[PDB]
Amino acid sequence: AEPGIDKLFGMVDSKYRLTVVVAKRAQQLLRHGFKNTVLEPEERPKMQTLEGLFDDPNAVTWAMKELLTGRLVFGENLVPEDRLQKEMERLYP
Amino acid sequence: ALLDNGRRGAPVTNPGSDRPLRSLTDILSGKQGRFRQNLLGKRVDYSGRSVIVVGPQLKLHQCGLPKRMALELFKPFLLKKMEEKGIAPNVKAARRMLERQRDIKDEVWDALEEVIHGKVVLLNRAPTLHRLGIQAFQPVLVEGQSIQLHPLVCEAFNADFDGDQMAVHVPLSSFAQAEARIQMLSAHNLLSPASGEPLAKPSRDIILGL
Amino acid sequence: MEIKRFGRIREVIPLPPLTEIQVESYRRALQADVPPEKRENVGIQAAFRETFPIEEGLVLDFLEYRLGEPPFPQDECREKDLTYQAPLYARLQLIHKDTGLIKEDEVFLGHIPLMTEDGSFIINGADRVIVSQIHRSPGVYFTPDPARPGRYIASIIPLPKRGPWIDLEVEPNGVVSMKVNKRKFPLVLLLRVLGYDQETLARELGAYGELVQGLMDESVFAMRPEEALIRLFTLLRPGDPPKRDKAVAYVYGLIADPRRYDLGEAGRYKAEEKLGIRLSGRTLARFEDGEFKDEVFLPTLRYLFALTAGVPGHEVDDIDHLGNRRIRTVGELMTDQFRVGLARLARGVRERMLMGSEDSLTPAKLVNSRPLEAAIREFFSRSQLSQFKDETNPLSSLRHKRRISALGPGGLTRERAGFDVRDVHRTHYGRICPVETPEGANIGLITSLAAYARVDELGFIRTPYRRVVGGVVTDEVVYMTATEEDRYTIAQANTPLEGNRIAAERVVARRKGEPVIVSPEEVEFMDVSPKQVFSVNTNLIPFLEHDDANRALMGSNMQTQAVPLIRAQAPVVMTGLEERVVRDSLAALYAEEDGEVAKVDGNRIVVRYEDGRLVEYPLRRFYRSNQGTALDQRPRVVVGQRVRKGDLLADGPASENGFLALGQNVLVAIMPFDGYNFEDAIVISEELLKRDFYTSIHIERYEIEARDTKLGPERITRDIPHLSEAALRDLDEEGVVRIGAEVKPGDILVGRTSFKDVKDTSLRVPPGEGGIVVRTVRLRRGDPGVELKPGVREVVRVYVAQKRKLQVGDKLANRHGNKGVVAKILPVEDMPHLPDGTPVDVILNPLGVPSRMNLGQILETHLGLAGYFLGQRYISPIFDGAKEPEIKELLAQAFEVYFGKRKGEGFGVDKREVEVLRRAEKLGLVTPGKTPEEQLKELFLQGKVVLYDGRTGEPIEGPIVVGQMFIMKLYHMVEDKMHARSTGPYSLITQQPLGGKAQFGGQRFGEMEVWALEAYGAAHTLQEMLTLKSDDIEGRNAAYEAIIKGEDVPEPSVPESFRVLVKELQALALDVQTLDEKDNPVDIFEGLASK
Amino acid sequence: PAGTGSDFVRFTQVVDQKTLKAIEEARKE
Amino acid sequence: TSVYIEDVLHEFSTIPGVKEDVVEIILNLKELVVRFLNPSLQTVTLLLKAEGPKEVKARDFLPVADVEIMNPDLHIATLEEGGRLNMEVRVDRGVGYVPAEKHGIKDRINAIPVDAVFSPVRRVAFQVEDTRLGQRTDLDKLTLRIWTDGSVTPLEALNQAVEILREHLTYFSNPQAA
Amino acid sequence: ITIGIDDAVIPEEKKQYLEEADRKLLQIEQAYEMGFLTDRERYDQILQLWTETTEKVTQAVFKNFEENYPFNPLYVMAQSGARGNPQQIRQLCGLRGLMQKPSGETFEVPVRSSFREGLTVLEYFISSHGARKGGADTALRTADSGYLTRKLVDVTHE
Amino acid sequence: SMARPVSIGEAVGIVAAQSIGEPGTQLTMRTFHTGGTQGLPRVIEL
DNA sequence: ATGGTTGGGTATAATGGGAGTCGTCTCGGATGCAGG
DNA sequence: CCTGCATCCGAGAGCTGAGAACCCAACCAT
Ligand SMILES: Nc1nc2c(ncn2[C@@H]2O[C@H](COP(=O)(O)OP(=O)(O)OP(=O)(O)OP(=O)(O)OC[C@H]3O[C@@H](n4cnc5c(N)ncnc54)[C@H](O)[C@@H]3O)[C@@H](O)[C@H]2O)c(=O)[nH]1
Ligand SMILES: Nc1ccn([C@@H]2O[C@H](COP(=O)(O)CP(=O)(O)OP(=O)(O)O)[C@@H](O)[C@H]2O)c(=O)n1
Ligand SMILES: [Mg+2]
Ligand SMILES: [Mg+2]
Ligand SMILES: [Mg+2]
Repeated sequence: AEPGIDKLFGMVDSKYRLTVVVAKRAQQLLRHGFKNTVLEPEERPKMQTLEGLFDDPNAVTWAMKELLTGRLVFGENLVPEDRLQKEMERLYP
Repeated sequence: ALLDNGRRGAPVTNPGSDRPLRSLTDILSGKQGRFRQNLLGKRVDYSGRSVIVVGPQLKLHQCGLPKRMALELFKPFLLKKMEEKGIAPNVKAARRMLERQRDIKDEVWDALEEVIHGKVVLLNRAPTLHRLGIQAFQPVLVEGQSIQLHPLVCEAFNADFDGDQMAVHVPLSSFAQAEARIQMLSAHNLLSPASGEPLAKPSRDIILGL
Repeated sequence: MEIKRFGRIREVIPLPPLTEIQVESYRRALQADVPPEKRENVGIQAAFRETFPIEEGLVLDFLEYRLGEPPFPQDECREKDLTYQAPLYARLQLIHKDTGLIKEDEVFLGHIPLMTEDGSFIINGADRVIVSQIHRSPGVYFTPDPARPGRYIASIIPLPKRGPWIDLEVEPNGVVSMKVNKRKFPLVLLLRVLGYDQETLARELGAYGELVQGLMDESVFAMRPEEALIRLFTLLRPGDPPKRDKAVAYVYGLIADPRRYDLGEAGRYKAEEKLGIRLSGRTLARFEDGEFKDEVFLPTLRYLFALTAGVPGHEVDDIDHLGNRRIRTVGELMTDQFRVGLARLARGVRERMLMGSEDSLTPAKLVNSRPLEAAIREFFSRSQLSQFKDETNPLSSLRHKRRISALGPGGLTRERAGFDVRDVHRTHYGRICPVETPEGANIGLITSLAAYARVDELGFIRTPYRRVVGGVVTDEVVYMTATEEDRYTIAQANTPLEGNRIAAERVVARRKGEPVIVSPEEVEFMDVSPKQVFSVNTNLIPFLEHDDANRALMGSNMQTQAVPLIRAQAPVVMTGLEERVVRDSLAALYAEEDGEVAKVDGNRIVVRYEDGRLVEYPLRRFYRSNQGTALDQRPRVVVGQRVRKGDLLADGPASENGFLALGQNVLVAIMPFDGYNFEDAIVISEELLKRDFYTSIHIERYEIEARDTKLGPERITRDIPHLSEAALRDLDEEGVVRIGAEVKPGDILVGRTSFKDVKDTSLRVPPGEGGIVVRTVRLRRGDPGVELKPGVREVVRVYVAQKRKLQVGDKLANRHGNKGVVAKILPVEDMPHLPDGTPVDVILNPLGVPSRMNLGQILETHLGLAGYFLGQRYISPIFDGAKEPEIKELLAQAFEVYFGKRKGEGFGVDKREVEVLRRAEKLGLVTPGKTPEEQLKELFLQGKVVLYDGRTGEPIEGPIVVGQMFIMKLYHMVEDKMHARSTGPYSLITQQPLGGKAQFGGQRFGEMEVWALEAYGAAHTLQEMLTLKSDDIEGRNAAYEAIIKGEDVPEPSVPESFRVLVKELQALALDVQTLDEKDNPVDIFEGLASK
Repeated sequence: PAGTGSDFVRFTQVVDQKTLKAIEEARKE
Repeated sequence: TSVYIEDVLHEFSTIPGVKEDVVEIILNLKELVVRFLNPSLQTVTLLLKAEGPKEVKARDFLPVADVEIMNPDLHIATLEEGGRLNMEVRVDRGVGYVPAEKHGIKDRINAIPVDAVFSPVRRVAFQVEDTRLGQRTDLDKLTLRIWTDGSVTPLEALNQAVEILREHLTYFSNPQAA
Repeated sequence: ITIGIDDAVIPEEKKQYLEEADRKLLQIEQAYEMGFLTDRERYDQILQLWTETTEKVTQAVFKNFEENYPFNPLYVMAQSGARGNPQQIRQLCGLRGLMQKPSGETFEVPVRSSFREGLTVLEYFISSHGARKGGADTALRTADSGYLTRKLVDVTHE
Repeated sequence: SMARPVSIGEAVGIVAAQSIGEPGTQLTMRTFHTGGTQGLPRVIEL
């Protein structure tokens, strides 16, 4: 099972809401090249190859771990989408 | 006859045959018609099928996937990964390399292992009687040509190992992967939606030993 | 190895030729070698005698026919894609009615396909089999009325497409009404046409009471038979003018014309026996002197009335009784098609006769033969009874030739067949196998002829019985139908005998299918053998009496799918039928007479017979069967060897010294193993692969064509642009790959260039295929016997072979219905082994036994252990063979060998053996108070040995069943099934991915998969499946580009199938329009369809 | 209109703490 | 490990004048037991030339230095009058079971790779028996039974097995932190 | 865990249970040969006698397994729920019992042999009717059940 | 399937249809053993 | 300027066709017939 | 006039894999 799946299921009123939040966070992470993450380098998901440890390329794992950290806010009508997108570009080129 | 062939009297047939001509209504309706054959169900890309064998060493969330099957299923991601590395100068060269079996090298398998990291695939056995006839699994690349299935999901699939075959599908986007990993993962579906009783539970040899 | 055989029943007669149902039937239909003066009136001779004479004056009369020699041999027909056939010639005479001018001519009517020696046909270069069809026999039947109890319905049924079914029923008002062509009308008018008065009916039917009073009608009777004829015609054909001659012709053709109405010979016999009358012909009524006379109508009315009155000696008819159901063989079906073609030929001949100068008319000019070829060719290429021959192994072909089908033209339909016609009838005993049938929608509709059964000349299956008189069983054998069988008390074949007298006061017998116990005096007949109850395939399962019928069905079916192996062995335990099976399949080679072997080669044997005549037999080597298996014959004699008549010379495929060899004998242990044999999976040793066990040879054929195009011809050549020599290495100077080259997916087989100034259209190895190129064939235009399609200049075929070893995912099975895929191949050091160091080869899970109830495999394993240690093989006939005490005695001898071997070398009992014996003492398997050797012998007599674990060296805590088992490899191999696709070809109209592995197609995500995705709430995955992966053209293009560039896949659009639906709804004059939130139109066609 | 396609859940937004505050700092102006 | 036969292009063919086809000949050749007298020697090529009519056995191979055939009576082929057999058989050192599709060894163009079963040991058993010594009881007596093919004696195989086990036991001597 | 032919233990009481039955049958025949019984009642009493005898044989088989061989492989499989039910175990050990004609009515004589003892040809042919009928049942009812499922989906999908 | 209150948005109609249909496909009057208004027809009638 | 394609004409007399299909079973609505 | 009662017609019947007149003359197209 996914780690902390019970916690994630208990953090939302509907499991489909959790799926939507995870997918949207993963899209945000993919767009900005993992520069907008709330994880500090020691918590970054790692992947093992012959060359060595690198960052985990899967964005869904990153989004799920970030949701476990609890530093993300989700809800209805928090911020207008256009302003969010413009700010995301401005902070992360 | 043009609108509805074979309604009143003898249907119109082509000379030298007794097969009735297929009118517009014949196209529209029936089990073979447009609605049921092309709209409520379709043939899809990024899919395969193979014989299944028992996977006793697998974990509940894992399935054994053949190497060549994974190569064909994840080909675009693989092309991107090999272009990013130094395996091929550009995507066309990578495709040309992958189109000839003897032109495949060692590092492309490592690139493939990089590609599928964390991703899941969908396994389906016909007939899909309930929703647990499709389940999501993390693929472990194996040698050979047979899909390896966990013993504890066979009862949900109603699968045995006397010649059964299964189909494999690859969800593409972040939304589809999140849905498969959160909602359709095998380790997240342990109780029956019909009765609430456990459906992934010891059976056959496990019960016998315990 | 010494062969020991069990059983006490002695068989008086041998099995009949197993393919005679085809060979004899076609020989009788053709009558090729019979001089024309002594030809009987059956077969195509009957068709000629029935179609002719042609009268319309000029007359055309048939004299005789002959069949020429085939233009090409069988091998040439197979190679050049021709039909193995013989030319047909007919000698005809054109006669003037008055002048008497005789014009005699031999006419070429075309070609008739020829049945080979084994009973198959070569149609367009492919081997085909015609499957026999079971149907309701023609005749007169009486059935209960379902709506009204106490009432009965009479039916007259002719041959298929040879007349209408006619129904007779006593209506509630008492008026008897006959239905023909869906028209109820009183029978009294037809009785009047037949020439029956009030007095005649009263005398012939007076006894039966009020039914005749209710039948009576003076208005019809007062009329003359001519007026009755016209009234009948205008009742049957409302609107048509009531001309006297037109009505005469119509009624004559309906029931009285031999060219239209035809009760068969079987129908005539059935009518005569049921009605107790003698029929003059095969039709319902006779036409002489411009008048109709009855033949069947009055007897059927008498039987119907007597049945309704309850007169003794008249019964109802069972529709599924095998005396009421008959078999049409290949000859009869071919003759029917020939008759249809001859009818077309005669119709054309009459058309041409009624035209043209009568002086310039000759026999040759009148006959246009084309419809005859049309009928025969359509039968032999398109009929569902004409099937692509199954030749995975010789037993497959032998099974296919003995199949009986209820489907086909003029048969039942798969989806609407009820339980009644699919049930094992009591009359199937000894005629149709109750076990071998296909599972699925075809259960009960396709069956198999029993081993001893023979189809008679009328089409009824007969089975043999021994005559017993005064309680003494004789050697006289009588072949009887179900109707004849119903009249006697028949004893079981296993009735104990002393000499040939029945030595038992109580005899188990059958009376009309009911089991009974009778005294020996009451016995009339005895069964010949238990073998006669089951088919050939079911007769190859030893210990069948210990198997449940369902798993026996599975094993009998799966014996057909076994693949020939390069090291095939005959079973350790046989039923005694393998030699006959291999002999009757014509797969091996036998000596025609006593002689001496002169030359032995891998492809040739020269034998010198006593008459000084040298005979050379070529050996068929590495020939691709229809299913891709390689069939070769291997010599089994040396130069100078003395051969008697019938002695084996060369083994065929799946044969070992003249015995059927479908698999291998392996050492098996029945125990669970680490979950690797979970749910019917099988664990094997690598040592099997080390000695090339379960290794098969398979051949694949690839075809390419170079043809003519309007933009320029295609050319097969080596000169191809834009490829390096690394891809051009193996092709020879003609552009075709050289023999012996190893080919892998992506390699070129035949190079071809097509005009665009040329582009590559070469033939390459498909993914997952390849092997060694073993054959190449080039066919060009103009070579003798070649008939290419127009526009095609040349064709190239390449035959590539692979040697397949056993691998994970391959299917194995035994003869008792146990099947499973190999799930794990273990190294030899990990397999469980005997105390002497011998490892087992196969580990089977015991959990498959208790619910399947096939205990025959356990007994086979015990006898195999006995044979393994005694070094011998066994013959165990079904229902008469080895029993438990005999197996215990054999196991006692085997244990003495198996333990004296260890005792002579100076070894006692192992410590692990002692601990296992103590545990088994707890289990109650051995008796306390005995020495370890006594307890080991005790365990051995139960088929169990002490087994050691290869991983640890410690014993398995309990004794384990170990022994030899015969296991076959099935053609379902993972190599042929593994398939995957990312993107590929799409369909023309729906723009959806194609289907099938050969087309590089994709898997179907059907309705129920969509239901499962909906039940999961995975909206986005389902939308991806519906649009981005199937038929959203711009969507799938953008998705592929985004993945190739590293972005995420875009949003989907409307699938093309919905646009197709909208366009097709517009074609039906329906305005389907998509609207936005304000009910304003939204254009999903982007403006490409707006003026 | 079920699961993640339901109107009850499919309009959910997600944002970190850093971006959320400065969007208010823009509104606070 | 490899076989080359004259005027033979692949393994699925026949040779005129020879009773057995190539597949059966290779099956027969897989039973050949060859002993290398020199430990440094890695590969050898045995030459066979025969003309019918005769029974070609393993003894008909041309002699090679430091190479012995342990089963000269092994039947290879049967030749009639007019048949000829010309073979070059490459034999290698190795370990384990290596299929032909893995190594794919070809000397010439028309050579046929052969599945190699390198293990010279045919069968191994061991027996544990009751023994004692003075006052101690329930002691073990071990007996190893080894059947080989003659290329390697049972004692040599036992010594190599002991050496392998000792070398593998050596590996537990370098702890590393995780 | 393994399965041998001796693991299908046949209880002794079965023989007794058969012989006693062969007693009662005679009585029934007598009660019909003298006139105190009609045809339907005789058929029904024979069927009831045989079904009760089959039940007794099943009870004896499982009682023997529980008392003498608690670790017997078939018994362990049936008790643990791994594989098998009492009816199949009885068919392996005690007796198959009554069989049905294709019309749906029972035969008068039962199959008194188990699968370990081996059936006779007549008994095998008698059981073939039920085997074929079950196969046809599966083949022609699975379609009706799938049709019902489709109807339910099209009525509740919203 | 989760032993907790159902989440808003669950397609319970499809789940109900599958739950009713699945046992009928196999276990209702699977392999029948020939040994010594009912079943599916009654359910379809209802 | 050539083939390829299209339109027109034939004169003893002729005057209403022909294959086919009969082994499903239920269920629901539309409907004509019987009674009162 | 109403009603009920046989009668007739139409629409269903699981999923996946694979498999036969001839001739003559004018006329547009390229
Ligand atoms: N959903 C589904 N699953 C099935 C089905 N039937 C079997 N399974 C699974 O497969 C395992 C092994 O079953 P089997 O041991 O029976 O093996 P098989 O592959 O079915 O092959 P066959 O023994 O039939 O050999 P054949 O030469 O007759 O095959 C050629 C002929 O078979 C028939 N046929 C072959 N292939 C299929 C197929 N894919 N689908 C349907 N009909 C098939 C067909 O009529 C064809 O024309 C079982 O346990 C189940 O999981 C089925 O109907 N549906
Ligand atoms: N037409 C079909 C035939 C089969 N199947 C599927 O195949 C399985 C095994 O049927 P099967 O007959 O192969 C064996 P099973 O009944 O499990 O075996 P046993 O009692 O002898 O041990 C069924 O449970 C269905 O899921 C199908 O969907 N459509
Ligand atoms: Mg199965
Ligand atoms: Mg099963
Ligand atoms: Mg099947």
